[PDB]
Amino acid sequence: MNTVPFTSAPIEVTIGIDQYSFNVKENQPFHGIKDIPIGHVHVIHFQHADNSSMRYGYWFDCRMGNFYIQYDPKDGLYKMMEERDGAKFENIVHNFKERQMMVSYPKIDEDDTWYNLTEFVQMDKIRKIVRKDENQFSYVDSSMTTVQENELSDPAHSLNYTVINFKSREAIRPGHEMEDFLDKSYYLNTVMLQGIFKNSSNYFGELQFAFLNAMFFGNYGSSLQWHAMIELICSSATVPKHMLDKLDEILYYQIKTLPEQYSDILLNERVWNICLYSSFQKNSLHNTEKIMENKYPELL
Amino acid sequence: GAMNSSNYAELFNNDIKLFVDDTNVYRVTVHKTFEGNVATKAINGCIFTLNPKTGHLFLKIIHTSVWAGQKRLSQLAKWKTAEEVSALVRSLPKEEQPKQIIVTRKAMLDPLEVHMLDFPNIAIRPTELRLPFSAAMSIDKLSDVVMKATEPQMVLFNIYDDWLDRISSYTAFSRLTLLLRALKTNEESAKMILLSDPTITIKSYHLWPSFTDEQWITIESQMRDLILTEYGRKYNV
Ligand SMILES: Nc1ncccc1CO
Repeated sequence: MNTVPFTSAPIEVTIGIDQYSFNVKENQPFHGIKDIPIGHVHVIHFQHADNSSMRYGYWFDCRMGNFYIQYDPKDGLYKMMEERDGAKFENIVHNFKERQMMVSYPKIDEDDTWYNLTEFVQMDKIRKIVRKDENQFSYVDSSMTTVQENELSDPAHSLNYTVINFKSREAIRPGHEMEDFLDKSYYLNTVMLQGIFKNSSNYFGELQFAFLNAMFFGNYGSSLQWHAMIELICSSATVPKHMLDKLDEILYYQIKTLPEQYSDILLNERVWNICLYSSFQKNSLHNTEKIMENKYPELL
Repeated sequence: GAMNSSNYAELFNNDIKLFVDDTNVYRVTVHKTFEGNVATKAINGCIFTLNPKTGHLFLKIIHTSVWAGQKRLSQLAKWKTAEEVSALVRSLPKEEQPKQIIVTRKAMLDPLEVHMLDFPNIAIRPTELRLPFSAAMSIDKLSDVVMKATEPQMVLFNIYDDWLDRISSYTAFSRLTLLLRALKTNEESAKMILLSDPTITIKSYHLWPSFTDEQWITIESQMRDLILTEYGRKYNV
């Protein structure tokens, strides 16, 4: 188990760690989060009590170093930093634990929710989508734009998602115009799976990453990316059998974990109804179909 | 954006554009089988591709053989239309290629867009206008060359005959849409009007009769009257 200590908490803020969150009062004696499960990536995120605008946060993997949070009063936000001096860091942590000023990552033992949401998410791959190579952790916020959004302005602050475009030359083979547009299997299997992502694990990794950024930060271009990667699969007549079964599990836990009051802006009516009721794979998403109907039957 | 009553006049500026109408591409007679089931038999169709400024009509005849052994023909027809329109553009010299293509039915947008990916600077536009181009098969010479075709074939016409020697594109397009609106709403009456006088003839190289300017006004009037009456009948007003 690992720890992310906080220097202090000077401004009142809601802090999330994965799917958990805690309210911290201005200058309350808060000094970090302990008992963080090793072996998965994690995200620690923030929403200030005074500007409910700009949710922001850090993707990180505790196996890649010692990380802490420090408020910056010039830039006005909680920053993630790496401590390179290992003894200095254990010392800080042990002292804060001894004073019981840390919250415990509150995982129920029966619960596999976070595993299931982050199964294919890889921290080393996260750093190729969020490019800032002097840090081992990755910053994301509500407002950041994706590479594709920028095409249709600052490249350093961009989410480099895999551009997916159903009316593009990458998607449509010359002479198979109709074939490839109505059955995207060529684009899924040859262009994207074999060409770009190399395997399905990677594809699912980006898809889960995009969903988590949409849910935790309300990042709109991430939501567009998650829906696009679902639609590419659902619009392919030929999908490996193991991918369909795993897709159903992925989407189930994403729909399960969504706040009930956010389905209006995070869920795209057209994509879901087409994936569940019109597409080739309309019959291959039993769990995801069952949870969608019992929990959001309005959308459909 | 979409073409409508408000940007109507853009059709007659000097940027090349084409209308594409696919209504008559896939044509069937529906009939009964020996066992009492219903079956379709296709007949030849055409793509109606028109430059509204010049009157040049690119009539691509769609021979029934293009449907042989194919499923979901009404869906295929939209892609075949898009394939043929794209092939036409590629066949034209660069300075003759359109800057816009306006499809008369919105279901053509995606098929045409995908087929024209090689021409990113050609705008594919829908329209809110209810244009009467389905009535093109009520023009005898167009109907005749489509039905007689024994293979795929492109036939070129000027749908305005020689009208542009005497009138502008705007007025010629209005005359054309009025003639086609009348033919669409009551073909029998519409055609009675155009040929009633055996002394007015159609030149071998034309589609419509050689009316003087004054006879065109009498014609156009008679075509309006037909269109209104039919409307009171249609709706009882
Ligand atoms: N595997 C992944 N995990 C997180 C972001 C992106 C990818 C795709 O390479």
